[PDB]
Amino acid sequence: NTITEVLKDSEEDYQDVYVCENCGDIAAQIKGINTCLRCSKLNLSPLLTKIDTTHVSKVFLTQMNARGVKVKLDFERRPPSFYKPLDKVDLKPSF
Amino acid sequence: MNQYNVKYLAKILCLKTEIARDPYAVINRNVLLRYTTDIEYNDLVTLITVRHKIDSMKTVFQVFNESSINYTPVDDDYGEPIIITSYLQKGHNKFPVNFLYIDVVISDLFPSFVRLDTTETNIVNSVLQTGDGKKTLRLPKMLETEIVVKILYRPNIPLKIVRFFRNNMVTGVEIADRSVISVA
Amino acid sequence: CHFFSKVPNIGTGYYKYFIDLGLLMRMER
Amino acid sequence: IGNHISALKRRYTRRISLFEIAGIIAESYNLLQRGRLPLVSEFSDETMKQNMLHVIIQEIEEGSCPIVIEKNGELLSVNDFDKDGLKFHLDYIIKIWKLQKRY
Amino acid sequence: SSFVTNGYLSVTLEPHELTLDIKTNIRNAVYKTYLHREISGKMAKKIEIREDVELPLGEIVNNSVVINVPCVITYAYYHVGDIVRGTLNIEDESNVTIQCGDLICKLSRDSGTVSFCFFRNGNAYDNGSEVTAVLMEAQQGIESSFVFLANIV
Ligand SMILES: [Zn+2]
Repeated sequence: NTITEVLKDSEEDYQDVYVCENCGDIAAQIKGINTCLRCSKLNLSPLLTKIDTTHVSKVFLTQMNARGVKVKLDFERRPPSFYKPLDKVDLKPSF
Repeated sequence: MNQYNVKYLAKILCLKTEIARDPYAVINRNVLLRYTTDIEYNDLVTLITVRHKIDSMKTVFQVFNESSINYTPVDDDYGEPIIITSYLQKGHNKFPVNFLYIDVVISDLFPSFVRLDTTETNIVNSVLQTGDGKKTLRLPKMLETEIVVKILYRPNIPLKIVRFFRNNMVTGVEIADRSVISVA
Repeated sequence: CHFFSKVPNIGTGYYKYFIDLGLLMRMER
Repeated sequence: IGNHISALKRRYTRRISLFEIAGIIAESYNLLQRGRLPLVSEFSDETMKQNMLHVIIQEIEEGSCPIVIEKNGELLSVNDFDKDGLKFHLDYIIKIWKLQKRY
Repeated sequence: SSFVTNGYLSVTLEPHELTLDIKTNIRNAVYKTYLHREISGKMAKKIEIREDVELPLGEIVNNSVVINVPCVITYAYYHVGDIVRGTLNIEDESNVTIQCGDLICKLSRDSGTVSFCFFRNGNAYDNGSEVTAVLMEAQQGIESSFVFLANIV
């Protein structure tokens, strides 16, 4: 946790940023509505998801896009989990 | 084949005899203390007789060059010819000249190894599971063409895992395992 | 993990943490 | 023979080290600092005059710590670990915290 | 034109909301993030919180908690060809729309004219008049409402 907090951007500089799960572009906000211009122009309705990353990461990815490399991110949707009682274990030796 | 490398091959054809007698025996230099060998050299066919000291049972191996093979079984034959090849090839009875430049079996670098039985294999497979569903870890790999695999061969027992008893400077001996991967 | 600002799978980060709200929801004002 | 090995490994899962208890305390402390409700017995206005680390330790000891940890494909609460190991690590932690003027 | 399903909705809570008012905060968040919003071409017109099943464990992510709330969802949607009726609304010379209970119909430019507002699609329609339309093409919804390119019936 310590190294994670050291390498991140300051908590006071957070803001809401949305990414398109289809093409990886950062979604624009027009008239208060989040929209992917590229995918909208192609008549698609992809999912937009919030991310919490550094500014330098966004710059690096955008430059890679400028060089022609497309970077697409997926997200984890693990099914819900439930806690169950467990039987007791001692672990001491027999003396 | 020449008059020297046959003497080196005779020692490998004592570990193979031991494995023929018992497929789960531990293989290393010390096995040689239980056998004697007789060699009759010839440029066309070499004859190697392996004899078990306590039982006095004989096994006869016929050794040919790759180019000219003229094999006919004799009394107490191993049942298959031994072939010396120019380059490494698949087959438990084919040995390249590269393996026979030196007396391989008695070198300090020769391993100590064994084949696992069904119970030990089940235990190993159980230990590798991560406990999260059916995910599992994987052992390090070794090629099917190593001399260890050639020595541990049986027609009706596939070989998937090999256990090694490593020399260890602080604990004496350490146990490790490898998985065998095929060669095309 | 560093590139995307995630917690590395090292030390305290080797495990995953959840919160069980069962006891909180069984309390009544 | 596989079931016996599985049972042995499930028992092995219950031992506790510094990393796990430190992570549990860190999560609980972050949540409490940012404003969750403490789950101690006899909760009252006198509870807010205590030290937060005292509250966290009390929650752990009386079995009302809300944090759950996933270790070897299982979900464990702090009280599912071996009791003696938890006492061992908590004693050490409390000593060094007292040296730091935290506890 | 609708169906009913059982499923989980994912929501995010802050630590200061893990108090005695936990159920109220969960309900408010669920309604705020799913009540009248069109997602994947469908809307959820009614959401029921089970209140009779075990709540799953919440996942801690940085400084927040993620919770899967079980619910019964009444999904509603529309397709091409449906006939609807709604109040006309003119804001400028280019933007003319029809507002319905939960649907917005957009009229193409090459359909009528705006003068004064009033609309002339072969008949005189006063700003705020009720008109019938038929959906033709789909788009992305805005401010919790369906959007469809439609022509006046
Ligand atoms: Zn897109």
